[PDB]
Amino acid sequence: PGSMFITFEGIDGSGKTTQSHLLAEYLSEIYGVNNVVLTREPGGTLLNESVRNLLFKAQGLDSLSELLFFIAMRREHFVKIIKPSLMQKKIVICDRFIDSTIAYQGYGQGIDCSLIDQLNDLVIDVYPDITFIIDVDMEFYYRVRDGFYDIAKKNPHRCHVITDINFVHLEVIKVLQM
Amino acid sequence: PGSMFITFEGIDGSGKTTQSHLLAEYLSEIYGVNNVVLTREPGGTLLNESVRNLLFKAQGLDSLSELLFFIAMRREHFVKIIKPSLMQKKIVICDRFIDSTIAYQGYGQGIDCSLIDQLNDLVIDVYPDITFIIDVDDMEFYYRVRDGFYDIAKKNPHRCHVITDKSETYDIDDINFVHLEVIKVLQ
Amino acid sequence: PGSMFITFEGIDGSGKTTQSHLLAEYLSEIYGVNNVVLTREPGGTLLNESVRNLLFKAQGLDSLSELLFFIAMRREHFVKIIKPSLMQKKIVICDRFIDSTIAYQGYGQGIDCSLIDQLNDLVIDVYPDITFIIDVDDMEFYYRVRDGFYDIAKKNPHRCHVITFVHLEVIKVLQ
Amino acid sequence: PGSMFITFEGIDGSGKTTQSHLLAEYLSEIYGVNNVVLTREPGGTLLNESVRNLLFKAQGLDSLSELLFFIAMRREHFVKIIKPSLMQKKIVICDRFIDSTIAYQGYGQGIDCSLIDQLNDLVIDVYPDITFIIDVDDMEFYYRVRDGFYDIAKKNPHRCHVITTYDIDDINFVHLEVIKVLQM
Repeated sequence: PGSMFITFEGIDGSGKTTQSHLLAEYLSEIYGVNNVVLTREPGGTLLNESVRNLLFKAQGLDSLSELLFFIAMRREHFVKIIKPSLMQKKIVICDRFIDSTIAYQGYGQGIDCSLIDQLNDLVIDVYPDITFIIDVDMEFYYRVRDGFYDIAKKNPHRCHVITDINFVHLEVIKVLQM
Repeated sequence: PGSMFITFEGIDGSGKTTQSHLLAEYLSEIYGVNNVVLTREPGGTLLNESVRNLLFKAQGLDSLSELLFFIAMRREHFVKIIKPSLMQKKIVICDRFIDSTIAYQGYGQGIDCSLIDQLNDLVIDVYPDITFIIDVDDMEFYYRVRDGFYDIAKKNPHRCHVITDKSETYDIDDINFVHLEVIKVLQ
Repeated sequence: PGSMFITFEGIDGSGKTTQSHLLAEYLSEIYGVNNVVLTREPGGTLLNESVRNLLFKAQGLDSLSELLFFIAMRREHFVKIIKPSLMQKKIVICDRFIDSTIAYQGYGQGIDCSLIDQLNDLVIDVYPDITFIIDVDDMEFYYRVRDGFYDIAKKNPHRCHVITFVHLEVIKVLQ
Repeated sequence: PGSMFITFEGIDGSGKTTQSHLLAEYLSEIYGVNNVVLTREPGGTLLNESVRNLLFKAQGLDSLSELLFFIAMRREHFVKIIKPSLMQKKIVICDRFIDSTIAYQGYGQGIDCSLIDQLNDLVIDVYPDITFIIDVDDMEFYYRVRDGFYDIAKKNPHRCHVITTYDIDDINFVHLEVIKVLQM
């Protein structure tokens, strides 16, 4: 149908995942299940999902290690799923992407955002057409949220912040179709 | 006893692993088993070993992805195992490290060596004191890798020592010969 | 969605593992894969899995030592996996937990059950909301453990429910 | 020859390991190698040394998990090595034991020393006859551990001996002091 690359972002528990599924079902009804690819990071391939399970069972990663695993995984997910889907003119919807890395590894853990930008640019050559930031150690979580707000202000050509399951879905479609 | 970070490098089938084990035994006898830490990459921690087994079954992994997995594992390994052992003034021997990555990911796979240097410096803050590159006396890929090890040796003469695997004057089995050369560099 | 801590228990071969997966699938379809943590003991973390493998090849390990290894693993598992998942309002499904230790190490091996209780209360601060014991048909040893699971249920009726298709009962009881 | 349970204690780098080997050699010369059992914690059996290697490669244990691993390993070590040796009237020398756990897990990490005492008494039913604490020269953690060893020495004045000019090595000085204390 023509490539489109949509991402959902925000804090865990914000309803990102639910919204990404609701969009997938909506777009699938219009363009056909085969033309819509619903995926997620960290994950999206068998390898990545398997690495994700290991990381979950390890905990206690150095923060830069964690960043680097997420960048490796993104590279693999981009090359195998995202970019070939786009080359084939499908719609890709990804639950968590480059903005989560900035928010969590950058603002949260304190890793330099210019490094994270460089790493993201090293591994992908297509950025999302549109990103929906769903807005719903407390000091950590305040930083992460500030990161998402800053991302939205830095990238208003791409990011749209939707505030506070059906209402949110309706605004997602509204914004998507302008 | 005194911190000392020693790495073994070279193409696969070169005897790096054997030489690393032999030196570990040699130095353990002198300094005590507690003061010699033998490790390897990719690996070194339970997570890294598990990730290594996954990667070993991965079909057609993008070379840039593979580099980044190795750099992530290196970070883990450095922070958990290598740096704290050297802080405790121990000898660390690592079978494969930063030079394998330049030779394989850079020369082999064509990834920018300057990027790989940057990624390595990003993840470690202590370089090996001594690196033994064990030299064996698609094939184009193999030969690029070999070239990579030689250029690293030429670019790092302080740190690296190329040890050839053939006794030129005495009749000595190759494994013992190389080991004796390794011990010789340490004097 | 809301924290819920569910354990499956029973003798080896009871089908508790199969049931734990099936409940995970059923709940994952309702609340999302990300809000359902499927885990197990002994295990749950890479360290615990490696230690478990060692314990499996250990010949004639002192039973109190073995108890303490399983208690150290449970603590690690609880701190790293179970508690943080529950704090994030997720559902945790654990295949084997505190009751397995009571049945195998207390009733089976003869270690004082009140010691086992004390060690369990030392390492965890959240008990399961519901425990499903799946029931099936040296045997003296095996019968004491089986009986152990009945007796635990009897002492903890507010928490344990014994099941004698099995999956449909689990879902009906959970509702 | 006679049951004797000796331990060596102190912070890492203090020379505990070296002093335990030297004492093992000295006593093996007098009583015979078969009558002196040199061992260590955490470790001392194949299972324990394998667990130790896994702990090294996992890092970032909860402090209570770590304690409990060390206690499980102590139980196994006591049952298989220490108690049978003492029952045979041999001399047992252990590099690190109950006092390390108090200093590190208790004073260092903050776990209640009473809990540690109860866990120790759960797994062993004899204390060392003599314990040599070798006193050597995040830093907060370090200072707490060192303080713990001093407190242990004060609370156990019978069992514990803190060892701190002659024309010899520090290693040999400490070794001779250990021998001298032993002849009392």
